Parts: sequence; C-alpha cells; structure tokens
Amino acid sequence: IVGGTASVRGEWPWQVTLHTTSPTQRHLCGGSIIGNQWILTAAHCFYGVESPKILRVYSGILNQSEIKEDTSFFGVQEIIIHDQYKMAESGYDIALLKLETTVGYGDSQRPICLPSKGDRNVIYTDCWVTGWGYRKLRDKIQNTLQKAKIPLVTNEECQKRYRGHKITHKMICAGYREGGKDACKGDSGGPLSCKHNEVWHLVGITSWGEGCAQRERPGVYTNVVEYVDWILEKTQAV
Ligand SMILES: COC(=O)Nc1ccc2c(c1)CCCCCCC[C@H](NC(=O)/C=C/c1cc(Cl)ccc1-n1cnnn1)c1nc-2c(Cl)[nH]1
Repeated sequence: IVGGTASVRGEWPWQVTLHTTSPTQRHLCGGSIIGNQWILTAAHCFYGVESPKILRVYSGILNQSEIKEDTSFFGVQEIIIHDQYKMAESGYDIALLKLETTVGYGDSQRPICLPSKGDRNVIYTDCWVTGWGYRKLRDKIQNTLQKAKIPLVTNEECQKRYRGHKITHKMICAGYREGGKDACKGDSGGPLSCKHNEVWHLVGITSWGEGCAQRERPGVYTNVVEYVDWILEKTQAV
C-alpha cells in the first residue's frame, strides 16, 4: 500500500495472506474470507501455480512475523478461476479458494459481506484498500498490514485515465486525482472494503494499475457486485 498507515489488530478480520511454498515460502497475494471455507481473491495471483498443494492461507494475521513453521494455516482444496479470465487488464480477475477445513469465526477472523445486487446504485464514500504490499514500485513486502482510504472514481473518469484500455463496468476504480495513496505490488487479491450503513461490504478486489499511486492513474479493482451470482454459483452448488 502506498501512502497508508498501520492497521490495528482485528481491524480487517476478513483479510488473509496467501503464501506459496514453492520454491521457498513467501507471501503471494491478499484475499478475503467470504464464507467458512471460501476466500475471494484475484485470478492473476495464480499465474504459473500448477496445484493448490503449494498454497497456504493465513487468517487472523496482523504482522507477517507471526508466520513461522509452527503457525496454523488453511490448506487449499481447489482453485476456481473465472472461465473468461485471460489477464488482469481485460477483467474477469476473480478467483475462489475452497479451503480444506472450515474457518472458525471470531474477533480475529470473520467474513465480509458481499455487496447486494440491489446496492448497484449506492454511492460508497468510506472505502479502504489493505495489504502487506510495497510502499512504492521498488520496495519489499511490509510486516504490518497497511490501510489507505481512497475515493471511488466513476467508470467514465477511469476510462479517461486509461485511454489505451477498455475499462468495463465489471471494473471499479479508486484513487485521488493527485495520486499518493494506492495499492502496490503484493496487495493484489486483497479487498477494497467500503462501509455503508455501518456494515462493511467487499466492493473490489485489488487488480492492477499503471505504476502505484501516480497522479491521474487510479487503481483498478474487480467490481465484486457484478460477480455475486458467479460467486453463489460456485459456493452454493447443489
Ligand atoms: C517476500 O515475499 C515477496 O516479496 N512476495 C511478493 C512480492 C510482490 C509480489 C508477489 C509476491 C506476487 C507476484 C506474483 C502474483 C501477483 C502479480 C501481480 C501483483 N500486483 C499487485 O500486487 C498489484 C498491482 C497494482 C494494483 C493496483 Cl489496484 C494499483 C497499482 C498496482 N501496481 C502497478 N504496479 N505495481 N503495482 C504483484 N505482486 C507482486 C508483484 Cl512484484 N506484483
């Protein structure tokens, strides 16, 4: 996260850190708990990942230093990537992880609500992007989970900022015209969380941008409300 501040423990209890163990163990991406065996994340995180066996999901984490060989994690039974996904910049950047065991909810780990299809017309004014990513393009993963408050940008304005891309209504953009606060490398797959009527909703999934926090280059997120039915198809299958 660029221009962020440290989170306090339990502030974002749906945030997870997804690690890969191959060739060595390290943080790969963020994700969000959406159900008791389900993480919602970005499809691009799995480029070159040939099996769910190399993944570990850690929940209830503030600091990456909490993770050692003896730290509990959730294994991944299945990686579900949207069938129309080709690359982040074209959209459909969404994936589900089905966990091998169930998450026991509590004050350190619990799900975030999905947006309501009836809330496609709400104006969210209290949105935050979180993660352990870099603070600038050439940096390193941060120990403490960071947070930054960022305003949503209309599709028309976002399209003006990315003249050479097709910014669809399945994407949602966020950032200041002047730049300075954004997601960065290592934040992808995590949430863009917005508080509406005292309830947090998962509005976006951190996806891509041109550089980090640049003037007139908002971050581009998967627009989760446009995928609620896809999520229910995969997670509530008969
Ligand atoms: C010690 O552990 C580490 O160092 N781990 C570790 C360290 C870093 C990384 C990995 C692991 C995962 C790489 C492969 C999958 C993921 C590949 C893409 C991913 N992108 C993002 O996270 C965000 C992008 C992004 C998103 C928004 Cl909304 C706005 C601007 C953005 N940026 C544009 N340019 N930079 N940011 C990424 N993540 C990393 C890089 Cl390197 N790039």
